[PDB]
Amino acid sequence: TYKYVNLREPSMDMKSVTDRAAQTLLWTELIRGLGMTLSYLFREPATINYPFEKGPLSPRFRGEHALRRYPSGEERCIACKLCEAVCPAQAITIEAEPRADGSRRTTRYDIDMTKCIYCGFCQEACPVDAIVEGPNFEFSTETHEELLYNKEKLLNNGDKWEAEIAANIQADYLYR
Amino acid sequence: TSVKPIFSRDMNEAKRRVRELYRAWYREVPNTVHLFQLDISVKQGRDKVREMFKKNAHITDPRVVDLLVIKGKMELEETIKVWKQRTHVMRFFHETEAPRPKDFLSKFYVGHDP
Amino acid sequence: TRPTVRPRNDVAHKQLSAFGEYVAEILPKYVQQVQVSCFNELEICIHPDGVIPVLTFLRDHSNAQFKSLADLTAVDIPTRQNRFEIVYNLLSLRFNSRIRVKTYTDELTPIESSVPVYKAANWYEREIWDMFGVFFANHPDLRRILTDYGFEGHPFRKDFPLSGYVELRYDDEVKRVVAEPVELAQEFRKFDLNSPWEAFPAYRQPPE
Amino acid sequence: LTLEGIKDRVLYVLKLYDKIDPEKLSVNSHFMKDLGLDSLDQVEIIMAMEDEFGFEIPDIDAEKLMCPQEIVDYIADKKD
Amino acid sequence: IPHGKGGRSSVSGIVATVFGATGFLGRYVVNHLGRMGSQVIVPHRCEPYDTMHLRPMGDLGQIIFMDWNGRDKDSIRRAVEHSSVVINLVGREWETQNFDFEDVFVKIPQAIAQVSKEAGVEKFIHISHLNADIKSSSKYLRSKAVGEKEVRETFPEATIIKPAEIFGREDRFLNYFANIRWFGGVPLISLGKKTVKQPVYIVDVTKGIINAIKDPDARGKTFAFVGPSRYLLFDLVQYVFAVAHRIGRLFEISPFEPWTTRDKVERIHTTDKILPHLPGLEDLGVEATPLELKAIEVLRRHRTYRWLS
Amino acid sequence: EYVVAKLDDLINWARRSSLWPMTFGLACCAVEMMHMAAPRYDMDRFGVVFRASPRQSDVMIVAGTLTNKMAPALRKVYDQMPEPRYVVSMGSCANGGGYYHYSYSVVRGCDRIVPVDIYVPGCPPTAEALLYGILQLQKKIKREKRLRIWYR
Ligand SMILES: NC(=O)c1ccc[n+]([C@@H]2O[C@H](COP(=O)([O-])OP(=O)(O)OC[C@H]3O[C@@H](n4cnc5c(N)ncnc54)[C@H](OP(=O)(O)O)[C@@H]3O)[C@@H](O)[C@H]2O)c1
Ligand code: SF4
Ligand code: SF4
Ligand code: SF4
Repeated sequence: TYKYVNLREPSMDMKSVTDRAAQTLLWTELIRGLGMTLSYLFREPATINYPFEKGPLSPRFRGEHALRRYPSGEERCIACKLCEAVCPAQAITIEAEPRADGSRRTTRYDIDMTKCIYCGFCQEACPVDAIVEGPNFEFSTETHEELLYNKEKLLNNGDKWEAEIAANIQADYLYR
Repeated sequence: TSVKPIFSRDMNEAKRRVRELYRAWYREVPNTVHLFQLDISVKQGRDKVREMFKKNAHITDPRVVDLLVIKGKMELEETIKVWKQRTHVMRFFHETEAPRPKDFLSKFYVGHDP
Repeated sequence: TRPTVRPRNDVAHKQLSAFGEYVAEILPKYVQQVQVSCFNELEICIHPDGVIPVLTFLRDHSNAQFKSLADLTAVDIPTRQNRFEIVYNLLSLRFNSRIRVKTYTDELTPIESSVPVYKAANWYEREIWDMFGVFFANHPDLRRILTDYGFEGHPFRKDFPLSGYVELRYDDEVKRVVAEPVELAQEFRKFDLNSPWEAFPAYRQPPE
Repeated sequence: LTLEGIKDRVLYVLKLYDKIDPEKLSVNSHFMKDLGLDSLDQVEIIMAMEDEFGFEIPDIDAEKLMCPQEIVDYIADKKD
Repeated sequence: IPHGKGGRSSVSGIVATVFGATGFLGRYVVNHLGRMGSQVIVPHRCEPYDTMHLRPMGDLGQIIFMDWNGRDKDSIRRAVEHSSVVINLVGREWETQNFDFEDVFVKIPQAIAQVSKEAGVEKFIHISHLNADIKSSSKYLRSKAVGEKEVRETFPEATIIKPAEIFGREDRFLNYFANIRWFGGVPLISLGKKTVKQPVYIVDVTKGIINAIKDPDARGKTFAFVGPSRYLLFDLVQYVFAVAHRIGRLFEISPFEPWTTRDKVERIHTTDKILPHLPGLEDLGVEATPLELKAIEVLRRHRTYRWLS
Repeated sequence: EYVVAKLDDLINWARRSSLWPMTFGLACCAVEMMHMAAPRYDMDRFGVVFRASPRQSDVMIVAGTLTNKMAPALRKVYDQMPEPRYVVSMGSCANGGGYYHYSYSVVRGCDRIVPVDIYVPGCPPTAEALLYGILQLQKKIKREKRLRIWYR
């Protein structure tokens, strides 16, 4: 359909034009709002007082990585070379080679933490359900020699909290 | 080959052209060399210009010799003005880059199979 | 078939057969092919001669308005023996339709600017000179947009290896920020996805 | 406005460049069936006789000179 | 073992170490090892933040920092244990209110000529100066020619180096002049006689090392560094006013870091050009650089535009 | 003797408690910088007043992606800043370039161009791991200007 805005004409009669000459010359407008709508300061401030208080999130949040393990640990990753092949940024790097018993596992697993674009494509391709984006924004170290991760940085970083992780998926896994 | 040429017709008006804008370069190297506050021997600036124009020498054809120009005709826009900041210019004269051997036996001790 | 498959509509496909039937009728000096995309859009294959001419007919008329120029672009195909391609794309405000105009070319053969017909091909023609290398003559201005001042390669065509030929890095040995050949920290792995068996019978290339 | 004006100015210039001509200051020098250089180089010589003495050579002139004769002469009939 | 090409993010098989390497010279060497590939372990004394302006020098995981004192015989033994070549630029100007300066050219260059010799470094290197002569001069210039004697005993293979008065970008040599806005230029000592020395440009010296850094076949065999042509005049002090057209300091200021009414005034006029028979440069070359052309750059003052020199 | 090391409980508490950050808007990451100065998580009035001119600053901040043509601009601006300067990159594109890391016209990494100090990792860092990236930089002044004058 339509509408027309800013289409109006002044009335042009001496009952009006005072009302527009009691405005220009006496400032009866322009004190209407910012004489007032500004104050209106008397509302409670809204601030999350940071070092202590913190704000909301959701169980589907994304962040620092992990590699779980079952009960008594198997290093849940089977090195099926997938979370590697859907990765848009191509951070992941994986090198398998048959472990002594003959069950296969990894050797090098490196997520670069600069390239990773935080998809949620590597949480959703792993069929054996290993690699999982943690909900901890712990980060920010002082040397780029660092953020590159090896395998045996990840596991700890994913065994430091599994009380966080293992209780999110069981909220979220019923939807997908 | 039947397609309309760009500016030139055969090789003469063409090779009148390359002679021409040479001078716009040759007459203006140095006004920049004081303008960017870059320091070099002003004769270098007249060696490179003449080092480049002698480079592509084997060109057999119109519409090539007109193509190169349309590039060359441009640059005098940027350089005679300031759209570059010192570091789009000096990149012509490569200061930092370690030399290439280009000889034989100097290769054979450094680098595989070029 | 209905539930998950996009329901078609015929009416739109009858008219854009007609209205495009006869623009091969009244400008046969130029138009060399026309067809109807199964989604109800048109593609007019036009010789490179008419570009300013044909649009100008499409520019005004009472049976075809096509005042709004939306999208100029290009595609570059090797093994087409005339490399590049243009595709103009025009919306006719009264009649609610899209009709695209395809015109081939090469690098060396110039094409003539559309700028007096529409003033919105002013930029879209400056760009293409940077990327693919097509050279538009008689253009009020021709310059360098989207690219730095150093790229002598005209990237988006199919010969530019993705990472360009010179990485950049700053060194304090003097002042400047200078340019040293490209040295990566990872190969850019090349995966290989193209699976056999030819799942599409309808598009089956000629038997040969 | 003297033929000692335009023969004095010309003949020293051609010596002054650091390149080929070694005192061929004889006024005939015919350039590359004569002494020889690259065509682009001959196109360098033209300019410094203009910033000096004042002049242009806008045109196909510089292609025909080929000798400090003609240049002197084409200057001769030009100024006076 | 060297791989690939020398651009950056390459190997080229040499480790290194560079002691000092904060002030004028050392910063300007490592910058030539943050290019051709290396492992440059640069330690440093007291300075946490003054070393940052360096870090975009090696690519990534190349240069690596430690902390050390240097009168502790361990601090030099913890790093070098893995190394190939190790050069040494250490030492400075004026006697410190803490370091008594006597053996800091004697004990320090030996303190790092401790287990380095033992632990299996090789191609160890040290610095000398063109003008240091064990005859009596000069209170600072002396104790430097002791290292040529005293220290050379250890590590029979050195290729210890002997360059001239150098002029860099941020250097303090030719910059003591033109800072001399003052009651007037007074040459040393109000005489135009023996100026000047061999003013080689800082690139060539810092391109000498890395040319000897795997030379090969220069070890034990010391070299000295030619200047340009030729000796020079008094005009050098006029040349300053010809074109010029007339780390870890403090928060507010430094109490004393002076012009030193001491060796400083007499160290600059000591001249003594010395033995030619040292190989010493083109052999290690190929480099020599002039003055007249390279002295505009480092000199820019309140006109900042006009030159016409 | 001991007065110096007690003096640096003043000057090393002054420079950390008032910062005048420049910012660079370039790319997506700029908006999750704004919301640091919007009232929810309130950047200013926690000691750090927001943008000023290039000359008056201390901590510049790099957001966004750094192409070729922007490098000649940055390195110049980083200079003019006064002494007590730092560089805190943020976002997954100042760390090695997000993606685009393989492109032709993106500088790879923005450590290459300047001596960067603190990092933060992800398309937009969540407007949180920003401030916890600064409460790193207000804790990254434990340094002392003592023990340069006063040891060597
Ligand atoms: N070959 C020549 O032409 C020439 C000319 C002049 C002087 N020199 C002498 O040859 C070497 C060149 O030095 P330079 O050009 O780089 O100037 P420099 O300013 O003396 O550089 C020396 C660096 O090492 C530091 N340093 C001073 N004493 C130290 C010590 N005992 N232990 C560890 N570090 C110490 C200095 O301060 P920090 O301790 O804070 O790091 C400085 O960072 C020096 O020994 C110099 O005295 C040579
Ligand atoms: S997690 Fe899934 S994807 Fe990542 S490695 Fe183990 S199996 Fe392959
Ligand atoms: S996190 Fe996002 S980017 Fe990093 S790997 Fe998994 S998907 Fe690829
Ligand atoms: S990564 Fe940070 S910077 Fe690169 S695009 Fe996503 S947000 Fe903008």
